[PDB]
Amino acid sequence: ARPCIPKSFGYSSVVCVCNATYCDSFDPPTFPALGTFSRYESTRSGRRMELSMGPIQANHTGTGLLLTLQPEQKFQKVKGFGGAMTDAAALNILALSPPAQNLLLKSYFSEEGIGYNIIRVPMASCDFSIRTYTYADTPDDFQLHNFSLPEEDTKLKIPLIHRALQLAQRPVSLLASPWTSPTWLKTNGAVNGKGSLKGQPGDIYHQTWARYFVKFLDAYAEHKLQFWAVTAENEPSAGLLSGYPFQCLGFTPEHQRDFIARDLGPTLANSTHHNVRLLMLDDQRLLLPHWAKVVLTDPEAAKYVHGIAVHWYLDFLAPAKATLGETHRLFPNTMLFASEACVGSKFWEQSVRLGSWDRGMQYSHSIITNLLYHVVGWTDWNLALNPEGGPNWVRNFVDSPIIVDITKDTFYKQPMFYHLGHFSKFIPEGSQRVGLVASQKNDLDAVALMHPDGSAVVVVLNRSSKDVPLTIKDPAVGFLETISPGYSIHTYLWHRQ
Ligand SMILES: *[C@@H]1O[C@H](CO)[C@@H](O[C@@H]2O[C@H](CO)[C@@H](O)[C@H](O)[C@H]2NC(C)=O)[C@H](O)[C@H]1NC(C)=O
Ligand SMILES: *[C@@H]1O[C@H](CO)[C@@H](O)[C@H](O)[C@H]1NC(C)=O
Ligand SMILES: *[C@@H]1[C@H](O)[C@@H](O)[C@H](O)[C@@H](CN[N+]#N)[C@H]1O
Repeated sequence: ARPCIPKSFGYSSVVCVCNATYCDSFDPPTFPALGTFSRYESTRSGRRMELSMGPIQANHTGTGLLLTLQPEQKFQKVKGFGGAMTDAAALNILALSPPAQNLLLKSYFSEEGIGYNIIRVPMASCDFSIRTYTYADTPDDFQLHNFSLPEEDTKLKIPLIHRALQLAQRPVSLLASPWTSPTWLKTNGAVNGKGSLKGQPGDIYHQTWARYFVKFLDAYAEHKLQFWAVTAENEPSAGLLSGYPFQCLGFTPEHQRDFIARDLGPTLANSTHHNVRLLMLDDQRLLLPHWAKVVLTDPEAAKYVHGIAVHWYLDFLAPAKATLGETHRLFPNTMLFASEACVGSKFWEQSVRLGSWDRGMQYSHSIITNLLYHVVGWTDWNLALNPEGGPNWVRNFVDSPIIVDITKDTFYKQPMFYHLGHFSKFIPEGSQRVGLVASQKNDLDAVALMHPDGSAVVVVLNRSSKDVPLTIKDPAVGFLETISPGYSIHTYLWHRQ
């Protein structure tokens, strides 16, 4: 293990400072002996995923908070956790010296870090790019004879994805999302603003756009990268808005439905990439369940849709049950997956707030709410940004768990990094959420899961200032007596036999 080198930037908590020769890292994962539990703790006061162990007690008495495991109450199985390899993320990472690059990638993807097993890949340019480009900018190239990956893919994104996959012990899943089509496929002839595909589903514009997906997957496959899934479009609602400032492609739910049924579904199904999953929506959960009903009550569309991708704007609030809950109830066999989450969105908020414990708590609160409402995965936005929260060609700056200081050959691991880690490191793919009931009203957020091997994991977040004594009951083993300190997050792990 190497501990956090803490640094204050004058906000509520510290960042952990990493450079070419030093980064905080875990010892190789270990199992707690039966009758004992493992605790990982992070606190505003400065603890960063610190490991301790205690006994599981056969007996318990008290009037104190009891969380009871309900291991026979089984919910969703987990796909995984990770973040986005944007042009901005890749340019920042590759601006560090090679040894520093390796420590940053190890922080995210290694068992010595937090075990990310998802990477979201933009299909060409987004706002977290330093120029606008698509893979097919030659006007009216319906055959896509001038389709090609620029340097952003071949020199920045692809080599970093190879290196991330080399460092991971878990199999990593790639998720691809487009922001814009070529401008000659669009009613407005521009990468941004209000505009959809020209013509009607089934026509040459719609078929060229579907074939563009296959050309993307073919080009990544020539670089020995295979995708788990694609989304039908990043934030299709954005391209319906007049003056939308960055790359978008407008679809109504009806247009997405007919595009999937007539073009994208059949085209992927007839390709060598037929095993790639398609996720619909990839947008705000306020659009649910209406968007899911429009698309999935048409069997010609539904037979191609594996899942519903959702976006979180953490600065803002929204109701989970009415959106994620009702959607699961209508379409229980169509997985919900959180594909994008960001903080620092509002006009009056600093883009990057180095050492913000509040933004850490926003991430962990959001992941717990998602896991409590059937969501199988949770994908951060940019893996790394600069201290301004860029680069970003429209100055749409936001925060990132890792901030790169190129002038210092340094990177800072924010509280958000550790809040994400409390989930990503300890909830492997195939983990199943199970029931967890409180004996009394309490200020804590918690969720329980069982690993594929039958072991238990519980995450407990305390967003209050008050220490909360509590016991976790598992009927198979006994009682974990513990305390949730104010402004803390804990992960608890134990074997059940
Ligand atoms: C990278 O960070 C490490 C850890 O903070 C720095 O190593 C420390 O260097 C100082 C000053 O030389 C010593 O007082 C400490 O004993 C070192 N700590 C450890 C844990 O080794 C290192 O100097 C930094 N590298 C650069 C180029 O700034
Ligand atoms: C399209 O690609 C071909 C073959 O690489 C090339 O000769 C041609 O000039 C390209 N056209 C444009 C407009 O780039
Ligand atoms: C999600 C969106 O797809 C992405 O382009 C954007 O940068 C973030 C944060 N800011 N904004 N707008 C999300 O919207």
